Amino acid sequence: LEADLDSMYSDYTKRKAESDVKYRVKKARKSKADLIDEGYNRWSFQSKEGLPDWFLDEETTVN
Amino acid sequence: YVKTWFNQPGRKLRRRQARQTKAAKIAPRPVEAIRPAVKPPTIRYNMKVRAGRGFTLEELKAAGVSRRVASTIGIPVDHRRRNRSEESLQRNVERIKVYLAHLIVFPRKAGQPKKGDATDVSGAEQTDVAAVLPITQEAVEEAKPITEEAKNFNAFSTLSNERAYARYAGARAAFQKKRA
Amino acid sequence: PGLVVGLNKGKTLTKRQLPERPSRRKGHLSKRTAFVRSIVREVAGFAPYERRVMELIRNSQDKRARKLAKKRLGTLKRAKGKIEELTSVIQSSR
Amino acid sequence: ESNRLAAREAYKNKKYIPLDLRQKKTRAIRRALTPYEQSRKTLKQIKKERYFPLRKYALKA
Amino acid sequence: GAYKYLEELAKKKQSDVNLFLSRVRAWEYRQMNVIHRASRPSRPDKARRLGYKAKQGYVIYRIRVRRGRSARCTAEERVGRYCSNLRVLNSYWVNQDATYKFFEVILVDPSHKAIRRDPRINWIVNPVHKHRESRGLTSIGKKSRGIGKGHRFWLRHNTLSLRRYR
Amino acid sequence: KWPEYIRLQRRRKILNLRLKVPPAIAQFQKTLDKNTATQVFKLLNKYRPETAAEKKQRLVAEAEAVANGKVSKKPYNVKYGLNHVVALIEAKKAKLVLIASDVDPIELVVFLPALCKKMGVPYAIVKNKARLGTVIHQKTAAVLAVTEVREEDKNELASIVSAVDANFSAKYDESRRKWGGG
RNA sequence: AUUUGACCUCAAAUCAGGUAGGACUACGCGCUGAACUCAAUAAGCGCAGGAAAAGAAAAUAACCAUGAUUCCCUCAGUAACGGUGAAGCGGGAAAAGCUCAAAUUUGAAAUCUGGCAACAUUUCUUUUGUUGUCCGAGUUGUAAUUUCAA
RNA sequence: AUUGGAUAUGCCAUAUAAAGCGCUUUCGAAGAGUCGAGUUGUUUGCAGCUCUAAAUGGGUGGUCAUCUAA
Repeated sequence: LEADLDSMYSDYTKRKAESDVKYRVKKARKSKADLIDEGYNRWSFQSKEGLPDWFLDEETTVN
Repeated sequence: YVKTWFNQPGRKLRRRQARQTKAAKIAPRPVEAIRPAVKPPTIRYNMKVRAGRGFTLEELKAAGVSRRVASTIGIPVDHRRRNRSEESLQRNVERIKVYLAHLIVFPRKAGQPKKGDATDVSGAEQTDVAAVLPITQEAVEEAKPITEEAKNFNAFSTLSNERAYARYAGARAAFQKKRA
Repeated sequence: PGLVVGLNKGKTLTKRQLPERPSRRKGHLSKRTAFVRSIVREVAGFAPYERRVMELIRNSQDKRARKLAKKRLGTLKRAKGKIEELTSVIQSSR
Repeated sequence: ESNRLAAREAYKNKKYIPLDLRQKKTRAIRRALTPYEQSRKTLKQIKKERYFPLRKYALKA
Repeated sequence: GAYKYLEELAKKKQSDVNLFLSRVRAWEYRQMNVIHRASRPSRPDKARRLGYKAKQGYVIYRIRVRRGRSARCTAEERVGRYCSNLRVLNSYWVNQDATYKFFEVILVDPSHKAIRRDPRINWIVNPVHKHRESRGLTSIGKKSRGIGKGHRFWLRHNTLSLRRYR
Repeated sequence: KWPEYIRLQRRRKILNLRLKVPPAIAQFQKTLDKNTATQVFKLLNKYRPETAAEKKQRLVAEAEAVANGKVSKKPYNVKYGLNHVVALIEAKKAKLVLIASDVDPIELVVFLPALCKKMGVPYAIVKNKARLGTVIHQKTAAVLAVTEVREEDKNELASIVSAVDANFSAKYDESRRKWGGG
């Protein structure tokens, strides 16, 4: 099943490369230690290690 | 945009008919409920007495009538107001007591005067509350004999002192706390 | 003194002790809700900025810790309210 | 008329009847709440109206 | 009662458990439709304290709206227009991401007998409550138009009242 | 291509087994073993609540007895319902707790393993809410609790509690502090 | 192997029963909004009713304290802002209070829509219900008790 | 010909119950991307966005007084 999903997503990207291009969406002391301090938020823990491409694509383009 | 008042006599007549219709509908009981005696909340009007919205739970309990049946017999209840002085307490208490003394309750189901009712109820008549309970004003002091210690007492000399004490209250308030 | 001016200005009457109003109570900590707050605390953990405060406090840089806590929350009273709570958690963890 | 009375006899005492036989006062009245379900009250309110109903009183002048 | 635990957990939105669940759920609603039926509410404690009962007549719809006017008010208006036979009772935030905020809207079927015979919700069947979400009579609607009690919260000026005797 | 509903059906599963799962959720997909689960349900089959027909038969029987000539035994059954079970844990009246492993909103059961451990109540995570539903004559039961049984069943009730201890607490006892998934 | 039965999700039906649209718009509630303070106006868009909205204080006050909302006189053309422009108090018109979530009925889902059969009742053969039986909803919480005035 | 509410009168109901009041030797659950802060926009109020609470706590007014939001 997992291989089938990977193949389906790869085919989806292949067709989208030509047929569904049409994206174009517009139609008319404080230091590095502190930088680490605000570097931890609700999005910093959303670890993306080893995530599948069919999820990473929408996660990057949306989240 | 202009607001004209050509319906002022018409509004006055309509209100009178509405009062008349209200009286006809609920004739057994007075058309106005009992209201407590209440003092306005400002230095300009604290010398007067007017009609408050309703009585409080403490006044209701002191009078001996429960907050549940009080609405039924026609005693409005205010859950926000509180009594900060007994003078207002027994004042509103005696208003309720005279109300209850002059009050007659028709027995329900017309079978017997179960506990709190009236045996003879043929003397029913619609009368306004103001006649039985005429709200009064603050008692105007009558003539009193000359007081000797008051005579020696100057007057505004004191108001000057407690004023100066009030204005510089923080001044000595600092003085004690900083030296202690 | 029954006087119009002064620190006890106004009329003098017999003062009555008011009965307790239940809406004055809100903000009290019931034992049952305190227990439930303990359970969710141990089952949920702490927010990312809390973890940074743990690191800051365990490093004993309290000035920066309170400064960033105030920056995160917005008010000094909330920042202090946090600090005492997470230090209180600190000795419990220790 | 004879057909419609015949149809009303056929559908007498039934939950659903043809829309022609049903009443037509207004669309709003048809969609409104019926008096039975406007008079529906919780048991809490039933107890309140059982024990503390609007009493019948009067004042002696 | 477990709703106390559900409520106290909902307070901590930066917790590891809440963050993982929110991301997975928000991802799931993404390939779900913009507006879709939710057979059971995702926050039963929030739904119950907002007025939702698990009886025939109450409807839960999930809506996603992009960020960047009040999103909660817009969500209510869109769901109300999409389900035209339903009265919008209330709504509540469930999830968010970088660009999409997710809301669940509680609706009531005024035509259902389980609603028409319930005295605790019968008020919504009256015609005065048609499209409350559009007239601004919901919780977020009232808050958005500034209806409140206090000094903090027009026609009396633009008119010059001329009495009979003057 | 498969419909979008079944695509999302498979995609949700793969992600749930793919992402880094916090321990509070990771403790759920580790459940009770087979034979213990069968013995659990064998015991609960005896103490399933009476059906609606049985309740009605009892009610009419006692009603006619009172009407004609005239109080029953102590009921023995499993306790269901999330709030009722949580109350029993609070009052320590429950002896065994069973939690379905696949509750749709997981926050409804995420706090239970911590709560039973705080009260020292033997708890276990069993497979599927449907099986609990058939036990209590329902479609769905998010949690079951055994608080009282008959005297002859006390002996094997202690035995299964020991068995679930061995296979759920003596075994594992680390997934609640292990970063699951991934 | 694989057959059998559950639960979850999602479909399809000229399935059974319902509901939404459109029109009027003087008054009512919102969104939006110019130009010559103009004006939160006109225009545009959405949505109701016989009234609408608001409404039982996360309210005023600094008093011997007031006590839901709405409207009128007054405050007052005052405070305030840079010509705009209140509100508290006071006097009246009218008055009415309440309902949920948050706690176990656990010796018993006591709750509810629908199907079927009778019994009825009607502004009415056109309306609205009652009981019995079945299925379903529902323990991811329907009933009763509680809403801080407690 | 309708009704609206009461009065007199008849018949059913089922109270083995429910409710009000004084005491506590008791506990008293109370609404979260919500309050709040920074920033931009509209005429304090509202909205967008960064961030994000507490449980005698929170809001409002000058330690006190008054309210108990989401």
